[PDB]
Amino acid sequence: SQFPYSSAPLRSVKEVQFGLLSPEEIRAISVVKIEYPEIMDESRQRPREGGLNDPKLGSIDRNFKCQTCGEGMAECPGHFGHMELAKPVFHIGFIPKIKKVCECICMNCGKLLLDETNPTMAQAIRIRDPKKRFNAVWQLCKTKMVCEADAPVSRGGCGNTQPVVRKDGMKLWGTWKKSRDAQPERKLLTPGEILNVFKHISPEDCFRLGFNEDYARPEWMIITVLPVPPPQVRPSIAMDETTQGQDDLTHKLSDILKANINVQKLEMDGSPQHIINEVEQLLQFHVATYMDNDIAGQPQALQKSGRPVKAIRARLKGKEGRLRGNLMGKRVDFSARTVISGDPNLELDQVGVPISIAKTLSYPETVTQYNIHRLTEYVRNGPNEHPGAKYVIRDNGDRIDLRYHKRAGDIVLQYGWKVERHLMDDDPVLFNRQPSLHKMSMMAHRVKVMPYSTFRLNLSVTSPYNADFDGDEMNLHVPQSEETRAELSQLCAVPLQIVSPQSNKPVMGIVQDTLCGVRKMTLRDTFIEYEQVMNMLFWVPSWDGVVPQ
Amino acid sequence: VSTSTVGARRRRAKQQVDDEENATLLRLGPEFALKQYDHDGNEHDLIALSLSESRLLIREALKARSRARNGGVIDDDELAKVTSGAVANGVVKKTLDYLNTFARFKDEETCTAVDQLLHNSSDCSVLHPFEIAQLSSLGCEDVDEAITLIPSLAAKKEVNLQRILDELNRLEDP
Amino acid sequence: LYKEILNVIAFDGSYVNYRHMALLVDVMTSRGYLMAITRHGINRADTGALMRCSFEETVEILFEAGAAAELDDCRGVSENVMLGQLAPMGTGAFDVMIDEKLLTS
Amino acid sequence: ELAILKEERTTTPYLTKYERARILGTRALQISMNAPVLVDIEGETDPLQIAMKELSQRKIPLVIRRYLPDGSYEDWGCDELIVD
Amino acid sequence: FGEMERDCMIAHGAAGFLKERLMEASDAFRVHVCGICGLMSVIANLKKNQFECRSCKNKTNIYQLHIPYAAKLLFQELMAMNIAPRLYTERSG
Amino acid sequence: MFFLKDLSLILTLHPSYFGPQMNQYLREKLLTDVEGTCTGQFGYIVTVLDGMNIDVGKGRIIPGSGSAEFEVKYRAVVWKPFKGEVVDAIVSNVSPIGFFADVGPLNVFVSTRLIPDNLVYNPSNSPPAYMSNDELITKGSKVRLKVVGTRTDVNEIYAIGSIKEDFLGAI
Amino acid sequence: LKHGTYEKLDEDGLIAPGVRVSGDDIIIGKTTPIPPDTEELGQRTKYHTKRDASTPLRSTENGIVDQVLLTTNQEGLKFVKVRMRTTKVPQIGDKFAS
Amino acid sequence: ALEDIMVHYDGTTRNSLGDIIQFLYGEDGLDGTQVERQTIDTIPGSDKAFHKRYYVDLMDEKNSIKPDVIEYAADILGDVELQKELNSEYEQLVSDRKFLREIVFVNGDHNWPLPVNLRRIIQNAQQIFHLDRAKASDLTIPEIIHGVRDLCKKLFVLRGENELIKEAQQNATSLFQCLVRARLATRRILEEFRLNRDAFEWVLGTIEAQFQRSLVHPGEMVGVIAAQSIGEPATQMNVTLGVPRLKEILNVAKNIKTPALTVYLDRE
RNA sequence: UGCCUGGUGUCUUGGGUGU
Ligand SMILES: [Mg+2]
Ligand SMILES: [Zn+2]
Ligand SMILES: [Zn+2]
Ligand SMILES: [Zn+2]
Repeated sequence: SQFPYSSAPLRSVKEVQFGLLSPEEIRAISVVKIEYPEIMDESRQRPREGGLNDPKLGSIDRNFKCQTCGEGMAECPGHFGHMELAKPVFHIGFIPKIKKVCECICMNCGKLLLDETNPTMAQAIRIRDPKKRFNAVWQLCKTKMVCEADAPVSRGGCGNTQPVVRKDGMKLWGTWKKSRDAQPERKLLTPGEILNVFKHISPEDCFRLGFNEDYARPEWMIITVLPVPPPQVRPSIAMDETTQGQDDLTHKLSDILKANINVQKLEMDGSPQHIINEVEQLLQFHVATYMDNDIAGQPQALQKSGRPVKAIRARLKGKEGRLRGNLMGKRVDFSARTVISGDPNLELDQVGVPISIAKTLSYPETVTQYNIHRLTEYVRNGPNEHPGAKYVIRDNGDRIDLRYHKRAGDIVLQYGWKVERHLMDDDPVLFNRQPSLHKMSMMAHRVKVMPYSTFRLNLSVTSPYNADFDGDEMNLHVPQSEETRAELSQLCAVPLQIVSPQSNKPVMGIVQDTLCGVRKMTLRDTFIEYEQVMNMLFWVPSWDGVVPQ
Repeated sequence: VSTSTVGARRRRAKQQVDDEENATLLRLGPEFALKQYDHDGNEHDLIALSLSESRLLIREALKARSRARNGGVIDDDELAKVTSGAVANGVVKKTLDYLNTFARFKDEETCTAVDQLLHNSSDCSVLHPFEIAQLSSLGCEDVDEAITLIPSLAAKKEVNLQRILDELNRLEDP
Repeated sequence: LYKEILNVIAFDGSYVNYRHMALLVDVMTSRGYLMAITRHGINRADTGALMRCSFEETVEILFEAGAAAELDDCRGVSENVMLGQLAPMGTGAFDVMIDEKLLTS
Repeated sequence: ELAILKEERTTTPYLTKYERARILGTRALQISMNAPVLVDIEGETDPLQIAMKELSQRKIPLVIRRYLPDGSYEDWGCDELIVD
Repeated sequence: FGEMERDCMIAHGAAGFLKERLMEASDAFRVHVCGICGLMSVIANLKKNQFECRSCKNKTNIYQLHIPYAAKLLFQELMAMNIAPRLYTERSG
Repeated sequence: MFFLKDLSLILTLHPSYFGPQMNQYLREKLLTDVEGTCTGQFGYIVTVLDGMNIDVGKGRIIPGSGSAEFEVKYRAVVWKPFKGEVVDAIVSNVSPIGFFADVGPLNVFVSTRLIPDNLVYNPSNSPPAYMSNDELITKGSKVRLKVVGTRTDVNEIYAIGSIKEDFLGAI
Repeated sequence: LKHGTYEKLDEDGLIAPGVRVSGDDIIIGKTTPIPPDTEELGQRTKYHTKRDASTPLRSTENGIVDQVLLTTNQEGLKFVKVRMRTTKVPQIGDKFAS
Repeated sequence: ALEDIMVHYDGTTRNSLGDIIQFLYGEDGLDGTQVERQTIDTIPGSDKAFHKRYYVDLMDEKNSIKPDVIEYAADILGDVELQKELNSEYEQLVSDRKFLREIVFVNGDHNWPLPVNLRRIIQNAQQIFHLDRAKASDLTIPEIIHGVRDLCKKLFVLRGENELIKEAQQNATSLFQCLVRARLATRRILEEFRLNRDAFEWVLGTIEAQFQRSLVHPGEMVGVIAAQSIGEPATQMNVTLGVPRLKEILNVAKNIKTPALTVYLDRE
């Protein structure tokens, strides 16, 4: 309900289909063509149209709306642009696979070196998994070193000898045994040659090789048009009050576009092959390092400060990468952290919460006819008096802040509204200590608001948490819904976790001076007078009011 | 908003020329293809409706709903007023006016005979349902006129077009 | 394998319930061969690409999935976690419908 | 097709703890959204407590759909599942 | 709310709490996907109430999803590297 | 052209309506939300057959929002014009740029460039009309026109007709 | 401008010693020039030419301004240092050790 | 490795692909928290002690049930059908002893974690119904035999009438049925525990209900629980042992640090 | 009648705290 209304139906993802992007699709989904290396028009606001900061790509400024969708910064997802490459270049992530495919097929007729006549080849084709199918087909066709123009009847081959391909950085060398020993020639396999060879692969051969005709076509592994991500992917940062800093991806895209312009200019004017080779190799290097800057066997691309460029591949790997650092585990709202202390006078499933933390955190309670009076009282009390409230949320989703409202007493609550009231007693909250070695390290307690600034625990629960009070800190997470509150109170509650499934024995017991005192108190020669017995009996909450003889 | 029983239709690479709507070429698109599926997934044919059949069905359904809403206890204006929604009321009023002012067959038995003639005929066993609906709707009088109005019937020269037209004119109430 | 694992665990007098080690050694030997608990053992399964890439070798797995046009059916728990959906686990292992028959009372 | 007939239902006849928790949460949310209550409320005001009271009396108007691994499912009414 | 806490929440079996922690109490986002191409290329204009996928040239078969903003960023970064992750709301077998 | 189609609708119900009369209420909600609407994919939905005996099935509770989602399948009468189709019409307005006709719920605009030249627009005539020696087409006059193009809008359809070929014009 | 209060600043944009400060209060007032907009159309000199770059006190801290130092850096520009003082009394949760 | 493993509604343990890891969780379908160390009484002891404890003879007077513990001791001696029933019970007990002693537990260990604590149930029944005093029981032997026999068929782990389902259900409760028959023998019930009728139906109902309560719940994410339960001890801990040996095991190293054999020689 | 403000870099590195 926090999102503006959209008439499109709301559904959930059921399948993720992977594949490569065809140049046709890249051109189709694009909204603008990027050609001018200058980021800024004239350093007078209004970034140059057709440049790397075109307003059609999306908006990252509060007062500027996207020129493509018309939505604000909070709603615009960003729109892609495309950059046409003067000469096709290798995709750095697919070079070994490109080499394998070149080994599997003939470089002239564009057909497989083996056919279903071979029983082993038919057996390999019979398998289902594309990766294992390709592995088997490569293991077979690797040995076959000559194309056959005749059946081993014409099989469709051209009879040419198949070259042997070797990898060297981003370049592939193909060595032909041209016609005992003679002079063989090894010549460079340019990306364009491989591309126009791959375009002639039949769909049946493509399927036999493990590629998919609809989604992953082999010639799409060579980049001919580059997609330019929106500024949302590469946001700029204001280093100081005046000068903002371009992102690493923006600088790399500027370098790539400059190289493209250089190649285009050189091609039309005059063509010394040495210069063409140098400039095209520079373009290949820039495109490769834009997506992977840890290519072993060659120096990395460096910034002007000397630090290596943060390629897109580096964004996704490691503890701090996308998957581990932002998707599997992320920072969350509605949480608190402070030092823990012990309280002998707390029930097992109770946690003592400071007043300031109780005021800061909140729980949105729906206004009904069972609690409208109490919620109106909370709204009147305001965000500084306990019990109180912080916000009132209407049905449409608008939030009314009670700090900046001059007419808080002039607010009437309608059924279905939400009041973000303060944290109160007996609210279930999840409580956690790191490292979370087992599932008893996260348990749900009941809130009890107390003075002073430390979380307070019954000392029996210090065993499952592996916690003591010499400076440890623990995390508290507040559920924000009725469903989540029910889950916490019915599944993770402390009483339900007393017996562990690891060794079918309790994880909580009497500990420390309570254990010492129950040993001392139950000795055979410990006798208690009447007046002390009365006090000791009154202390038991469950005592039934009958004193034993 | 409303979704057809036909789903999927994911991305491919081939592009076909039988995708654009065209009445003359009898290319009605995927959602109006000759083969359809019901709620049980069984085979189903495209169901066209002539103005006579459409008028009969709409009148029957509207009067059934009007009778049901009154506890099971004829005027087109009242029948339109039965429905809910001002825009819906206007739309049904316009459709009823069109059907009434161009109703070739206002009788159930005349429409039944016309449908029997246009379906059970040996020549009409190949006729597309859209062609049948157009023939029963436009009320053409001549073979040349029908062919000009309906280009599809030009390629179907195995049809007793003139005598069928005369039969329709006879069945048409003067 | 179970005997060796139990020998390692119980040397210092610790006790772990049988069913946990049984599950572990049934996972390690379910394919007909010993499946090591490493990337070379786990990532060489037929599980979804999104689930496999979340453990190790993320970018290489994603390229291999793209080139091979892998299809992920989003049945795992990691896939549903990273897409912000109700995982098919625990309280999400079923569906709740509305009983129009009972509401007639 | 995918639905399993009531006579051939082979899953457990008891309400598992996950099903109990989810049912209580959903019913509490629905009550908090002004759904009709099918039991008499003495002095209770907490939606979760009203949901628990409804569950104890077998008055929750919800159906559990248990998904088998092959895709077929069994529909169990919360009034016919045994609760501890 | 790191990975070990996520594993503890899985062990407890509380799927709703995990979904709420990772979506509502964090980066929740709404996107539109084409029902044909499966890409997040729909140019949606909510105020004018018109949705349109230029590549597939459709205006109807369009759905909206609630996904973490980090997931949207990951898919866009994948598209920046010529990898196309297509999200579909129905299974095919 | 009119057709019979099997359509489906997704209906979301708020928990406040979880009563014994849930099914009938869903039925009237479907009728109010489908009758008379205009979808570009299908055209115009005019009526729903068997409107009081539509199966609604079992609604699924949306996790986290409480509301139930119902899948309603029904059979309805749908009208949709097609490119290159000749249909009857009634002229609704006469203007120098052309005349507007009505084909059921659809309003069709025919420009002068698609009208035969002999049908010169006469503004002095009462009412003004596009008339020839033997033809006079004014407001309320039956016309037979061929639909050439259809324009798709959010919830509206715009069609363009022509009378420049044979067996067209006034009828 | 910052959401704090600027009423504790002196004429020179520096707070004076002996003044009690709370969280988010502004202890150093600094502005940076900005190219003026077309507001000179009809604004009676009340058009924004400068942008705020003030230094607020830390949100969780409060105390007494103890000593304010004003001098020039190596480059000849103004340069200030403000020292804040508070007393911390032991309470539940403070760490001690033998 | 173990995250996507979950107990499904048919009892099997499957991963996300649907592949079966186990056909029944823990090979008995129970929850890890609902088991306790119990002694199976038919395993230990000499043959004479076993015979003395479990055999009942209705022909010899001094080898029969004591007359002061049962009201109907007069019309018991000399009955042949009741002796047939007792002989069937004793043969079942001997078969259980052989199965446990020769197949399952060869080394004779009889203290194993099993569901529903029987000793606690019996002493609860004794406290509830005041089973003290020298009063004679009114519990006939056929009631004991038929009640225990019927109870051993209501411990449902798997529902269904399929023959393979019935075979799996019978397999899943073999050890527990052996425990129950070891405890609820005729002689032990009439003499050692001195239960009356009402205590007997109470014990049977309680056993059935507790067993139903001790099963595993579909939707358990048992893979994560197992991974945590194995990794938790490792944080608090001539042959290789400890973390290096665990690392060798998990990696499936080809060349371990200290390879060894345990060659056993022939009896002579 | 003179009428009230929410908006906060990034990247490295170091030293620490609880297990
Ligand atoms: Mg400590
Ligand atoms: Zn935009
Ligand atoms: Zn060749
Ligand atoms: Zn699309």
